[PDB]
Amino acid sequence: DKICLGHHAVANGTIVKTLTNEQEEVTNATETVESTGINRLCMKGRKHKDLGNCHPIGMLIGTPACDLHLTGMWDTLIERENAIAYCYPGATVNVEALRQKIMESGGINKISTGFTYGSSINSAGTTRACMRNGGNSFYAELKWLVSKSKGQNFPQTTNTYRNTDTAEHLIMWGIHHPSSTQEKNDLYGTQSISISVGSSTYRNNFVPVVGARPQVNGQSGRIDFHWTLVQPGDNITFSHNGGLIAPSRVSKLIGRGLGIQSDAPIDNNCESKCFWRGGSINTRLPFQNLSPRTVGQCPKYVNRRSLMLATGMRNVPE
Amino acid sequence: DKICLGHHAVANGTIVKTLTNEQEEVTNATETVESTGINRLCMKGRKHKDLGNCHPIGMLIGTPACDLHLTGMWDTLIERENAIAYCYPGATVNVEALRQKIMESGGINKISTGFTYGSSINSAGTTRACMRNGGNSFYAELKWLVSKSKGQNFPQTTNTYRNTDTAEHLIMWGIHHPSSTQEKNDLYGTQSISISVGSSTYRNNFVPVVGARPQVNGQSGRIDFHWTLVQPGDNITFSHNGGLIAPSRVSKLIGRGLGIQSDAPIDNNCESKCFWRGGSINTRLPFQNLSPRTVGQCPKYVNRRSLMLATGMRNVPE
Amino acid sequence: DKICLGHHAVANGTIVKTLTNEQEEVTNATETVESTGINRLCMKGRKHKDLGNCHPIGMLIGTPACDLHLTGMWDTLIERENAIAYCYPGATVNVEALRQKIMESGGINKISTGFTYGSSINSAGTTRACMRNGGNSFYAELKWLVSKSKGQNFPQTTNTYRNTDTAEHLIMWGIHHPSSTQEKNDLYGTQSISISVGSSTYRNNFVPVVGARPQVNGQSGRIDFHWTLVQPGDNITFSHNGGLIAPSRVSKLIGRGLGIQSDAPIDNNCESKCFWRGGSINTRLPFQNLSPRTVGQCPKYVNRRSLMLATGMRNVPE
Amino acid sequence: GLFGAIAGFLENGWEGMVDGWYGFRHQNAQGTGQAADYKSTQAAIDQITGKLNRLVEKTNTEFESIESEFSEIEHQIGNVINWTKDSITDIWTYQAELLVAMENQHTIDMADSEMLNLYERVRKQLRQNAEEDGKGCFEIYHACDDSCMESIRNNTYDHSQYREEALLNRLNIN
Amino acid sequence: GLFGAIAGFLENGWEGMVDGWYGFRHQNAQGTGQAADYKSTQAAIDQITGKLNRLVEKTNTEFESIESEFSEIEHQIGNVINWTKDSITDIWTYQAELLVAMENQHTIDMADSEMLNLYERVRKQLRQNAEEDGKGCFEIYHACDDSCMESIRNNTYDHSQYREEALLNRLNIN
Amino acid sequence: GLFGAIAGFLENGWEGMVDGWYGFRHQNAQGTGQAADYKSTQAAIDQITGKLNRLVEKTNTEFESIESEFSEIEHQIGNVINWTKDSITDIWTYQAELLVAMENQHTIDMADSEMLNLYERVRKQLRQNAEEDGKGCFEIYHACDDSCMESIRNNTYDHSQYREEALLNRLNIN
Ligand SMILES: *[C@@H]1O[C@H](CO)[C@@H](O[C@@H]2O[C@H](CO)[C@@H](O)[C@H](O)[C@H]2NC(C)=O)[C@H](O)[C@H]1NC(C)=O
Ligand SMILES: *[C@@H]1O[C@H](CO)[C@@H](O)[C@H](O)[C@H]1NC(C)=O
Ligand SMILES: *[C@@H]1O[C@H](CO)[C@@H](O)[C@H](O)[C@H]1NC(C)=O
Ligand SMILES: *[C@@H]1O[C@H](CO)[C@@H](O)[C@H](O)[C@H]1NC(C)=O
Ligand SMILES: *[C@@H]1O[C@H](CO)[C@@H](O)[C@H](O)[C@H]1NC(C)=O
Ligand SMILES: *[C@@H]1O[C@H](CO)[C@@H](O)[C@H](O)[C@H]1NC(C)=O
Ligand SMILES: *[C@@H]1O[C@H](CO)[C@@H](O)[C@H](O)[C@H]1NC(C)=O
Ligand SMILES: *[C@@H]1O[C@H](CO)[C@@H](O)[C@H](O)[C@H]1NC(C)=O
Repeated sequence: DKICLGHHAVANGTIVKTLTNEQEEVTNATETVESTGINRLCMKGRKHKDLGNCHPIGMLIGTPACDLHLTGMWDTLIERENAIAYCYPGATVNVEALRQKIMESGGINKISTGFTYGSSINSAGTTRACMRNGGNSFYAELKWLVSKSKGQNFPQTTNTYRNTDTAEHLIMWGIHHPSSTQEKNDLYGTQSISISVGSSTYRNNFVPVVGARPQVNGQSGRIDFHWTLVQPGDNITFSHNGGLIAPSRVSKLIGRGLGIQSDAPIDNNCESKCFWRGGSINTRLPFQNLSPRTVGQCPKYVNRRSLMLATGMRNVPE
Repeated sequence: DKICLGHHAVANGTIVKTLTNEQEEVTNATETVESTGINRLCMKGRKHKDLGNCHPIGMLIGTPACDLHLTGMWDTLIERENAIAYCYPGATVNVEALRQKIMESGGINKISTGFTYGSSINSAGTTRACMRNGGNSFYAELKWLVSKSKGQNFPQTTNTYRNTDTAEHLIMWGIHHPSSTQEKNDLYGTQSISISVGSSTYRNNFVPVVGARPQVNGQSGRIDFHWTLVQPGDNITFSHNGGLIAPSRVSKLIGRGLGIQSDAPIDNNCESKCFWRGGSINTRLPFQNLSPRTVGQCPKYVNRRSLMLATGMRNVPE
Repeated sequence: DKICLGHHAVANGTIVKTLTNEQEEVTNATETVESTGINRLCMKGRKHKDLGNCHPIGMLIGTPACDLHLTGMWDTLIERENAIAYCYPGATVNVEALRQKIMESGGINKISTGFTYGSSINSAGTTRACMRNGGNSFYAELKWLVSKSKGQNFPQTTNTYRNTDTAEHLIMWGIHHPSSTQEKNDLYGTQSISISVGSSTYRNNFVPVVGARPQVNGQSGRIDFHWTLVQPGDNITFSHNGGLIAPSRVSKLIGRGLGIQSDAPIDNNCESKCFWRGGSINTRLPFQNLSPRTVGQCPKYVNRRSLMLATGMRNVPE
Repeated sequence: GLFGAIAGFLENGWEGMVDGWYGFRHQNAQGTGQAADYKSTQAAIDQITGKLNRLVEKTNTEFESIESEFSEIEHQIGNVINWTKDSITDIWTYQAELLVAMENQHTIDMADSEMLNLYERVRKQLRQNAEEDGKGCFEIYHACDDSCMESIRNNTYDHSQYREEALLNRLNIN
Repeated sequence: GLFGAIAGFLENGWEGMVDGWYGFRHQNAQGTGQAADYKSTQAAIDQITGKLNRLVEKTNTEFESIESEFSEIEHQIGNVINWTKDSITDIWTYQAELLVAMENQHTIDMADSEMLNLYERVRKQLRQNAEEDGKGCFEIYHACDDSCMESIRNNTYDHSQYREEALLNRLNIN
Repeated sequence: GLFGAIAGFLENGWEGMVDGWYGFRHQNAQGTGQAADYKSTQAAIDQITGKLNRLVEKTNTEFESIESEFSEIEHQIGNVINWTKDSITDIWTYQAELLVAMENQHTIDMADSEMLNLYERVRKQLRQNAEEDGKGCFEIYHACDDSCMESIRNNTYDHSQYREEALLNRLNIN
């Protein structure tokens, strides 16, 4: 008469790693690395703004593509591929710093500068590069200033924006760089051209420069955009005689939001805290191998397909 | 007759975490994360310099607030909040890289440029923004060059600093940007203005720009500061005709030191090797949850209030 | 009668660290930190390029020291110390971005701009600083454009490079900065000089500046280098009237390669995958303490001389 | 193994035991039987469940993007970011690999431990009334009906009831 | 746990034993007694002391600041610093969490191991003169006065001295 | 250690045994012998080899340089790079130190475990024919000549062949 002690075994064992063995066989195991993502933007429970073909910079200068995104509130901003920032060709200085400021904001308010111009200034410069309602237009937050009379010298003019708020404001302006000495003379006169910007914390000078260059959207002219933050209670003064693309509105970035860059479709029926170019990730799991570029609260990225965690004893089959 | 084996227990058991259990009662335990700092800068054993209301950049140009910190040797440098670097309104190009050099040095030596100016030049330009001894002054290591005869063209001058030392030298100069054309013409004349700085490894050009801006410390004119390193054996040439704020002395950063940004009062009686904005951290523990911004040799920051290390066996009471 | 169980010991034990013991003695241990490197660049198995005294940037513009290296293919690229980029004294804007770009490529192709000039323009500028075969010369991929009529105005000219390839191209140009108003007038004329470069994505402007500077290679003049990427199908236009050092050839970086900065001799007989300033590293070991600066596939740098891994039981001798 | 039971002095596992992780097989005059042990099995399962909960706990740290997906990053700052992120990825896959490896060693060893702890429990139950067979079995030196076998599994077996008979049986004297 | 003793076959700990971590309780004609074991207590304590020393050994790396507290940081590089620091911080809290959980597991197991090593030491001293409770007690099959109990705790007890009397009592024969 | 054998109830190791990690010494009327046990030695040796395989496996990840050896780094970006690299170095030296300490602890403990497993398999082989002396020895209560000693080591000892004689010598009676 004998009584025996024993443990279970299974037919189909799983293979895990240990400190001493790379091919240890146990009764059961479970994955620690997430390999499956959701190819949709799970927006349930969050006020989001999908910018479609509007680039975040365009929200500040007011490109036609961004006409529905000039102001608003959100807790997550969605940028899409090939979004448009410029209708009239150009470039923003320190654009990546500026784009990131917007992408971590939670809303934009717009406030008027209040700028007025003398009788020798045409403040409604316009272009076929910024079409709006079947008619030539311009950036909605900026004003292309041109001599009212063709060929005539642009008047030395001064404009000062006061920040009377309790928060800092984002101010953008442009400088027009004409494609020909001809074009420059027609718009601003034959005089020497200079733009001077000064606040209590910022000062800089710009000069429109004539240059031949290829056509972009029908235009060989350029506008280079610049920006600064005006602190509350501070004034910022514009001193110019042609070439300034003046602001009619400044921006105030409100609160905090999550910036997502993806071309995945929005799904308002699922929740997620983790996003990337391909969509969302939702796991209990601590690691993932979907992408090293994520945003939000994500599992840590690892260079492994799989890392099995044993959940049973050594398998000794028979 | 019998003998029984056993282990101790305690009435006040603590809870710790193990690999398998989140709530394991043991006999004793000890914390591994420091939660307690000292709200003072423990400077015992260290030759230190409290800059007070003197800003590190001020040490180089010689702002009145930094009159006692123009030269020196230290192994720890203490910067305070709202420290003053500019008496006359201006900015420095690449100020953060420059501020960091100062904050990791063990001292400053000053050497004269040996710059001389003719009779047509008034090198003793002065301002009420930089008051010193109840009278208008200027940065102690700089000089505001100006036409001695009010309204006349500043002469075409050339100054050269020769580094004959065995180490590199920090040279700073300023460019004056007048608030108006009348002011400019007054100081430097009507001529076109250009400042050209050139060494063997450095060349740059500067043009003072007239512009309207708000008043700061009563002045609407600005002084933009610039700098470079002059290598030993090398000479650097200043070529100018008005608008140059010239260096009378040059800086040599000596050795190495610990830079501390803090508003905590100095205590020469306690000793430390870890500092943050709120003071010192004195711990044998490997982790701390005070600040993720520390300097010196510190416990690693963790996002945890408490991590108990079991120092006794499982507690099985009664 | 008795049978006894036991284990081996050795007289000369080895000391290792455990979770509880800092001085635990065991029968055998092995090192986990590699302390020994090879004093040579092990280039076996790799199609390498040793630049010698040719600096990576010299390859693009065509410094005489780089005549053997103007094009090529490689999977690894070796830069030496005190290498030569500039024969005529000057500097490149964004030099380190450009060098890194070259040092992670697998080859360079050179393609002609096909720039042609008027008879009024002498396009064969020459200098004593760029000696090529006992006779004055210039950068092989750049042309120093000069007025053929000494003292007469350089004509307003326009050159356009058209990228007809399916890949981006690297274009470099220079700006001459004369050391005297005399020299400036002799070479380009008495007119206001201006260079404007423009493409679909890039636009910039340059103005030759006259300044007093020390002599480098005898020259007190300077040449500043600038560069960009020209996208497929895009044209880039040079609008200039003097002082433009124009590109006769354009660069094209092919694929990927490893960039090494070492003054260590080349050994074509040993293999390696990890390199540093002092040579190569060939280990199975996971950690090293030779250098925190390595390139390639390397063991992780640790701050320890030795970390012994026990390979035997406790040593209990007698 | 560390405790020398599972994959040790125990020849193999029992595929027919799906009622638990640890168990008894007996043999007497009435025939054979098999039963799982709940206590020892739950000790092993609870510890594994505790490991899984620790694997599932999550950090609150939000991260913003520092690489534009849709626009060019300046080359030098791009290489630094590339270097940093790759350095950080290496730490994590190292950590994960270490995590799993260290955990699996401990799980395998503690399962062995629970098997040994049960065995030891039985050995001391029977005390002088049985002898170890060397392969996980106890040879019982008195008749043990299913009711008696149940008492051993149930931890109610009284050794004093069978001691006198068992001793005579072991010393081979009657 | 791992070794079956503490929170295992020993029902509970002893609050009365303020003398040491491990010890003896005895029962004879003179009554009851209690004593701590020095060697086994020191083995556990020395090991804990060792963990604390490794915990407290300090690395020598001095760090400069890369974030101004009192002036602005350029936005793009500031975001990189933020991303980096937050990543390094996540790594350290993970490591601190893992270190503590793992050390705690080992500290609890080794303490249980010292208990078991003392129990086994005593089991071997007595060999054939005593039998196991199953509860951490040895039933001694001869008379053991206070001196005899002391010889057991102090590891001097000769089993051959009491063997004859003991074997008679165990086999229940005169 | 954890398992009470090595630096435990065995006083010391044998320097004379260069044949293997674990083994036997014996005494009988015909003299003395020494022999290594191959199974227990290979068990320990295989686990060591596995540790060294996992240690050496290469997980890279090619890095480019972000620090020029031969030209200047802009100051701010260079401090950010230095900060990052030292932070990463601090993590790696921590992990390497912990890796080695934890692995070493495990190595010496499993080695102690394999010793104990051998001693345990011998105890069960001899069952009622031998008794433990407390120092890692089995005092055999019958004549065990050189071939009997060999059968114990080779795991071919049949306890039923010697039981009667041995029980006789242990009880002294019958
Ligand atoms: C509980 O454990 C702590 C540490 O784990 C013990 O405190 C230490 O006591 C020693 C003296 O033996 C001192 O040298 C240390 O400085 C103490 N460390 C700390 C952090 O306090 C404490 O004594 C233990 N308590 C009991 C009742 O044993
Ligand atoms: C802004 O302008 C107003 C009106 O000119 C003035 O009262 C105020 O002081 C200015 N603020 C600053 C900071 O200059
Ligand atoms: C109570 O227990 C704590 C551990 O939590 C210990 O540090 C303290 O000394 C104990 N005090 C008493 C009076 O038992
Ligand atoms: C600097 O000037 C001195 C004297 O004028 C001269 O001896 C020296 O060689 C010069 N150095 C350089 C680098 O031009
Ligand atoms: C480049 O120039 C060619 C020749 O005129 C022209 O056909 C082509 O469209 C130009 N490309 C761009 C992008 O302007
Ligand atoms: C950074 O890494 C990505 C992914 O491999 C690569 O596409 C990109 O070119 C890298 N950036 C730089 C500047 O090397
Ligand atoms: C970096 O983090 C700090 C602390 O959360 C925050 O105040 C700062 O604004 C952040 N910087 C950027 C550029 O997001
Ligand atoms: C970076 O570290 C190296 C090595 O200690 C040092 O030489 C260098 O000066 C550091 N860079 C900065 C900007 O401090």
